[PDB]
Amino acid sequence: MKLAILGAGCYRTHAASGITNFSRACEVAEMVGKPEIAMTHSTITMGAELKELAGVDEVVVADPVFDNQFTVIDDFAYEDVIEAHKEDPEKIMPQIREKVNEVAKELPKPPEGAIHFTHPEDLGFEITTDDREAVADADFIMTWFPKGDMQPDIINKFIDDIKPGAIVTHACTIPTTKFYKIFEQKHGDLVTKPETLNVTSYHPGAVPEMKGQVYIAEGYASEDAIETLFELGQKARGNAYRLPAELLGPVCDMCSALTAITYAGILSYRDSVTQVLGAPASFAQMMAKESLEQITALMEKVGIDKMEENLDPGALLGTADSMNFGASAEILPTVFEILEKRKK
Amino acid sequence: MKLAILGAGCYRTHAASGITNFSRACEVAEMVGKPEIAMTHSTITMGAELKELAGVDEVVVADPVFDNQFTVIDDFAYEDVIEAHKEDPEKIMPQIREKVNEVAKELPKPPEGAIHFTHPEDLGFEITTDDREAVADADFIMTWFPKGDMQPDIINKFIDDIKPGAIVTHACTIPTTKFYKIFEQKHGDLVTKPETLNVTSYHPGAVPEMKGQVYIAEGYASEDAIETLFELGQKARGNAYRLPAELLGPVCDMCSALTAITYAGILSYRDSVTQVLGAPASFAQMMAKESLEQITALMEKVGIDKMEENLDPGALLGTADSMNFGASAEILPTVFEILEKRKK
Ligand SMILES: C=Nc1ccc2ccccc2c1
Ligand SMILES: C=Nc1ccc2ccccc2c1
Repeated sequence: MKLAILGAGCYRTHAASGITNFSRACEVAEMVGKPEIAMTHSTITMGAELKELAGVDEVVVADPVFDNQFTVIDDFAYEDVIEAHKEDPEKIMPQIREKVNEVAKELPKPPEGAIHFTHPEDLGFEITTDDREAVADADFIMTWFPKGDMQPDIINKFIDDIKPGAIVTHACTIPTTKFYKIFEQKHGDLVTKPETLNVTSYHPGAVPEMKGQVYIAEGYASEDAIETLFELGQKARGNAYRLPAELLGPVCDMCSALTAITYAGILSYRDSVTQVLGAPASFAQMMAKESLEQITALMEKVGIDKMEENLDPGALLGTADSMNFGASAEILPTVFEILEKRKK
Repeated sequence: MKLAILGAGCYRTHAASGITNFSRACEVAEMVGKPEIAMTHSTITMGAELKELAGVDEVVVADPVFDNQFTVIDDFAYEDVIEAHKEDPEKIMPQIREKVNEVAKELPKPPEGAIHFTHPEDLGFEITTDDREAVADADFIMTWFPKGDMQPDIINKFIDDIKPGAIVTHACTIPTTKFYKIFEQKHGDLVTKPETLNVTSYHPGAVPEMKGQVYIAEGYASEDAIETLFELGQKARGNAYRLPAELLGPVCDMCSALTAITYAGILSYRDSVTQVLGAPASFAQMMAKESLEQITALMEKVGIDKMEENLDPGALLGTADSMNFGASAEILPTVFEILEKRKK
């Protein structure tokens, strides 16, 4: 099958963040015996994995940067990188960071400049500057575009060239519904039928060269298209997660912490009620819904910064202690210490 | 101020639960050099507190049980109970429970029979069988009635005898909204003016003889009445919490566990965001609202029992770990262990 990668990515913000490495990229370099994979990033890593682990035959990358200032940094041997990532990546990440930052001081931002350590040509990818050319006959279009208002402008060029029923994906840079609405603008066209498109995500939830994982939004694509993507993603990325589009943000953005805490709570609370009190799941859910909705309404009513002045965190200490059994016993003692520090 | 306690309570369910003791009652009994307080329960404990610690000299208790089988168990000395609660209450609670269970086997339920260990008369309360008599001229009416359809029937018998502006409270046996709707039925009465009533809660969120705490619902009483009840409650019960009526249930009922976990989550998340990313509280709130609303809607959508088939608990491990800093570091490691156990 034909995969069109639209957007190669730039390394500058990964380096500037100060906290990323190539753990995943190094990992798959070893898996396939190809050291140059070790220093791929972004969409080039994910393309390497789909070609070399999932068996996707043809891969094109389209980016205007190729014909502009596409810089490959050849300072670091692939093998020294692969090496340091066995023991400790922080032996080598600082200098890589340092070098990228110096080059990024003067280099224009994408699509005028981009920083890479392995050229996608060395990986056996077709490279192109024409989006429209890249998407003709693609079954799987992986978009990786800048955040904000340029995406509709970028997409509207090649949307008519998109093969009917193709899988079309986005990453961290746009929410699914906003990505969908761009295709939805054109629903009614009989010649290519964009209503037949399977719109979803291939969102890494982290820089792809660092963590082997992908997140696949459900709600727009057909079930078949989701299963296929999930299968490819499981083989390519190692860990795949399919989930409602409406939960992609809550799961992947800064609020992931709150979504984790709350979901752990719900599951633990549910199990304590069904296993220990022996009530039906519905009784748990009816209690949980009122509890979730009301704490949420409080926050909205008074402001997240003013909740304590309205609900003393200590209020929960002398009531929740009697729910400290079953699966809730795993989390409640940690919650009591927190509530304890914050009580009036 | 005249306090009218309506309903003395029965010990049977406290004993039968196997997990209550007299720690609070013993503590006040010691505070005031009055051993008989040690084995009070329910409303008698709270009226003893109000009188001995909060200066409420005038206390009437009304309950039809007084003319029925009001049964006082004299098998246990107060001084031994007080003794046992200093180090370990379980050295005396089992025999107390055994005796209560025995007597309860045959004794009819309230208001036909009730089990106490100290008669409210021994604490210098007026005792009566006439609710109408008790509420006449009362400033604070504390109701303590059976769960369900009888409360309206009980209330309508004396609602016209209620001093305008009086503070009227309920505890665990009825939601604030339903309590308030009873009085709302009589709105527009020219002489009794029930619209002036200050309706709220005096809810111990536990059996009051065990725990020194009270939860006071806001939304239906004046600011002044809440303030007054709060000050009285703090003196009498030791800990007082005033909160929106809409949170009474989430805080005090079986979902208290989930409200605790979520609230701790929201607070930790907020701090990790504001103290370590430097963003306004509104930026954290926006994120928090989407996350809470969407996890809640997934639960309602697929069922609490089927959440894991739609969102792999493991999905959160590869994203939320980026947020494991600041206050969220206090709770996240525990949450990671739980989600790890539960992943697909
Ligand atoms: C494209 N940048 C990123 C980098 C790290 C991330 C970590 C969690 C979620 C989105 C992210 C986006
Ligand atoms: C009247 N019974 C109870 C006893 C314990 C409780 C604990 C928490 C909430 C309500 C409760 C009601």
